[PDB]
Amino acid sequence: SNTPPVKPGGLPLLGHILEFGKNPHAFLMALRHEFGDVAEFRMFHQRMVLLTGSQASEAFYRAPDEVLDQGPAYRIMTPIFGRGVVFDARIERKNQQLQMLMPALRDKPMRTYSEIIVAEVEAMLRDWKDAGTIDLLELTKELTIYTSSHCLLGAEFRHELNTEFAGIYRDLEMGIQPIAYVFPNLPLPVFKRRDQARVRLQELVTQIMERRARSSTNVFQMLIDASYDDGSKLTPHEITGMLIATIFAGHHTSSGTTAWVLIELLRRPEYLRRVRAEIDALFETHGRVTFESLRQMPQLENVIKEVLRLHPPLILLMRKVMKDFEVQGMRIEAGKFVCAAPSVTHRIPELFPNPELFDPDRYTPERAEDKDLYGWQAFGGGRHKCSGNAFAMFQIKAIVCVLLRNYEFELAAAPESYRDDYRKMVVEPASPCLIRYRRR
Ligand code: HEM
Ligand SMILES: CCCCCCCCCCCCCCCC[N+](C)(C)C
Repeated sequence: SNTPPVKPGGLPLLGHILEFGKNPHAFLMALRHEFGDVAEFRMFHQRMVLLTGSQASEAFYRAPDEVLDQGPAYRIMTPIFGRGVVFDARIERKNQQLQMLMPALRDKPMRTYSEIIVAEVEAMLRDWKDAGTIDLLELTKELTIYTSSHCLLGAEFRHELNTEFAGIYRDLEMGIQPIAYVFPNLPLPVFKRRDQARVRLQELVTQIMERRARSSTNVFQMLIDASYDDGSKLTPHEITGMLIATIFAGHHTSSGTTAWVLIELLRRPEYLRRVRAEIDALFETHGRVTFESLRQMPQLENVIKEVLRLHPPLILLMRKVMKDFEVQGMRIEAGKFVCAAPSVTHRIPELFPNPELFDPDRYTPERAEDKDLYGWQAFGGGRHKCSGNAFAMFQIKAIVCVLLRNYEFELAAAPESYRDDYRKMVVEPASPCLIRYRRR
């Protein structure tokens, strides 16, 4: 039929990758502005169709796995995750493993997660000096990696094996290099150290499984106790892969959004006063942080929601088109890729009036702009929506509570200097991001 519009200029081998790399958010904004809800560009030799707006986002998220494949986008992560683990397995096994992941990340385990998250933040606060200058993102990355490793992997990783796991994690993360998009299977020393790190982490998982069989609430144990539709149990390879995938999934996303919550609150003393009022009221009615965060935090909840609207950490959601797909009268042929851009759809004026303004009261029950499910798309949507939704929200909300209760903060640079680095694989606050603290 009528194919989607194609961005007119490009390089032969690279397509639009240079313009994309300069500012990805700007590139996607510009494609929408010039071509519309369904617009095609090229990265290297591959053709991507950006789907923006509620309609096209519904098309994207609502499409079945037999139509839109999640596999190829994760090809770089396969040496870390493992051969037959999530996204490199066939659709059935992939989805069964992901469903195994789902329960451990919501509902009942959250209350046990809460105590340790609060305890970790308190512990870090105790050994700081009374006042100083820190990097906010550095702090949030350390806090979120510690708390999520403890909650999801187990106490063994935060305590006895902490040093070796820190090493293995930095080696694995250093193994996630973009060059692999261009030249896959290129031999690199960082890749050698990544592979060795994965071997060692699988050894550690095997050991801990054996010891736990001799003798806790965590994703590690939920995967030990989980089974397929067949009575077959998960191998140590599969368990180590799925665990490291969850750890990687939540680290930079949650850290960046916590950082942005703090930055925006310090930028806007109105909302900082509202949120601190909520914190001080909850600390009186419900002594201590506790699970009081989970529930009666509406103001901080909406602050986090608007933070995710204006700074969504995942800016491009890519899937290959397996069967001819049609959006808005336009045919997307198999072999093309489709993409969802939360940063672009969140800034559509029809969906969000005055899009560049930061007002968390967009999400009040009276206005309900997060109602579409295919407009506000920070956690994705559909079958493959975020399974770490509640855990991430709670981690952010709890970390902000303990920090804001125990310390008072001042922005160490210009309020307008704090910006997004869209050139990062998971978008985070900009490199300097410095703050000052003094204890209350
Ligand atoms: C505010 C922080 C977070 C954001 C913005 C976020 C966002 C997203 C998005 C947009 C997707 C869909 C990707 C796609 O469509 O293919 C996704 C998937 C996923 N997220 Fe998150 N996430 C966050 C935190 C977390 C955390 C903390 C965890 C684990 C503790 C987690 C676990 C997952 C998993 C397992 C999936 C896979 C869904 C599937 O493919 O079936 N996420 N996330
Ligand atoms: C269930 C699995 C969901 C997806 C998990 C993996 C998400 C992507 C992890 C990206 C890691 C970002 C940090 C690596 C950045 C690369 N550099 C180290 C070279 C900067």
